[PDB]
Amino acid sequence: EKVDNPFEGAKLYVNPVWSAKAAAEPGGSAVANESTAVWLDRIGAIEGNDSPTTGSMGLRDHLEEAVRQSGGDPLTIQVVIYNLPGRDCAALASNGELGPDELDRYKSEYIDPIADIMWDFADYENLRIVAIIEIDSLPNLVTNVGGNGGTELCAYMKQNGGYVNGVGYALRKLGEIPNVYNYIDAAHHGWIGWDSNFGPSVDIFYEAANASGSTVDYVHGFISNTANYSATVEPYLDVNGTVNGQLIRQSKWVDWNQYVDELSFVQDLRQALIAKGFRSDIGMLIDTSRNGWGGPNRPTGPSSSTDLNTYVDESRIDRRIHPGNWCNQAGAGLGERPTVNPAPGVDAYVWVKPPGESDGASEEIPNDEGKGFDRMCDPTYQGNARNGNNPSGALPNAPISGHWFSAQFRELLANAYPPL
Ligand SMILES: OC[C@H]1O[C@@H](O[C@H]2[C@H](O)[C@@H](O)[C@H](O[C@H]3[C@H](O)[C@@H](O)[C@H](O[C@H]4[C@H](O)[C@@H](O)[C@H](O[C@H]5[C@H](O)[C@@H](O)[C@H](O[C@H]6[C@H](O)[C@@H](O)[C@H](O)O[C@@H]6CO)O[C@@H]5CO)O[C@@H]4CO)O[C@@H]3CO)O[C@@H]2CO)[C@H](O)[C@@H](O)[C@@H]1O
Ligand SMILES: [Ca+2]
Ligand SMILES: [Ca+2]
Repeated sequence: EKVDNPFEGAKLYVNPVWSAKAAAEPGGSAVANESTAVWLDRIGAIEGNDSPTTGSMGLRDHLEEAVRQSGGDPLTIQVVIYNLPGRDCAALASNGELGPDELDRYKSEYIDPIADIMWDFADYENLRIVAIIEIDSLPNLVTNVGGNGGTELCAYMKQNGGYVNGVGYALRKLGEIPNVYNYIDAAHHGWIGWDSNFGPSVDIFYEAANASGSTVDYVHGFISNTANYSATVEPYLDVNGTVNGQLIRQSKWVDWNQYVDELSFVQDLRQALIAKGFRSDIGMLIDTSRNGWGGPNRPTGPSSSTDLNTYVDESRIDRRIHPGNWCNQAGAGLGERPTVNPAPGVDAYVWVKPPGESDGASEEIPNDEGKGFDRMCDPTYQGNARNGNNPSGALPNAPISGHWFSAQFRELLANAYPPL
């Protein structure tokens, strides 16, 4: 009885807090009326906490605003559920208020108040809430537990079941509300595109969707590339091709990944999830907030080089040093503006990460948000095993994640693709 695609035939929520930050930058008004997801990055964000990350508006404030913006017609707001115990277990920049042993608090003091507020808007027949479920959680239990590269925190979150159970709890509590549409976070191709990562991620997604009373029927779909930078389509790169006595997969960039872009990845992931037992009508989202890679450095066509790494590096639109470079990526532009059913199996390209909000601080900054200094956000960081021991490629002088980052917004705007 819920629509096949919550984005189809609907106005899109404009977040007034984000809108005002965007319009305040030079040329910012050009994107100020784009739709961006509202993040519930802590318990305080539910009622409203007057914070750097979420301003003065609580959830009810946003949902009342969304109803106002709607004109009684279908309107879709995206709400990010992002507060698991031991949140961000393989990193530090977005560790949260709830520790690894605090599932009970997540349930009763985070999910339960959110579900209560959303139940109050269930009598608004034309309000559609897209709930985006726990970014950067379940794939950590596949890729960051094995010890050789992993973390003890992620290993613990696997053994105590906090991620799996927290997600399943959110899926049922929110999924049983008549106008709520759950999309599970599905990393991106640069994380789980590999043979050793792909199937085991499908497995854990399925595990989580059957935890805490949930079934696959509470899952409307999946989102990739949330708060990341991976190309939607790599027009001049074919992951299975050659140059010229060597495989594209042998390049430093591809590095034996099965995918070079998000689209081919979500399309394959969609088929595998269905075969695993997810509903056949599931739709994928791709977060295109920051994956445009436009401006004067965007390749105009395939390279003429017959050197493997040179062909790849000159042909690729994702201009990062390594696909594991996730923080405040230098040279990134705004991607495709939110669009309905842009491709087979894709419900929408969406702006979930709000452009201009930081991925993390480039130095130690004292905070009350539970966030530590993550060296992947330090421009001078020479890296580790997860990123091929490469420079971070992070932008200098970045503030705490979620805080406004003027330099990043300006660059993103300048490098928008397609051009504004
Ligand atoms: O403004 C709104 C709110 O923002 C919140 O902050 C966000 C923030 O914006 C965001 O940046 C962040 O999310 C990131 C995570 O913190 C981070 O840990 C994560 O890193 C991933 C990375 O995406 C991925 O590329 C990497 O892939 C690894 C993989 O694990 C590994 O298995 C694979 O191994 C293969 C080798 O590469 C290969 O050599 C060998 O042959 O095969 C191996 C396979 O067997 O290698 C790849 C490397 O490419 O994994 C890491 C994790 O380990 O990325 C996230 C972004 O995608 O945090 C927040 C949420 O996203 C604020 O907190 C909030 O206040 C605001 O409201
Ligand atoms: Ca659908
Ligand atoms: Ca190096």
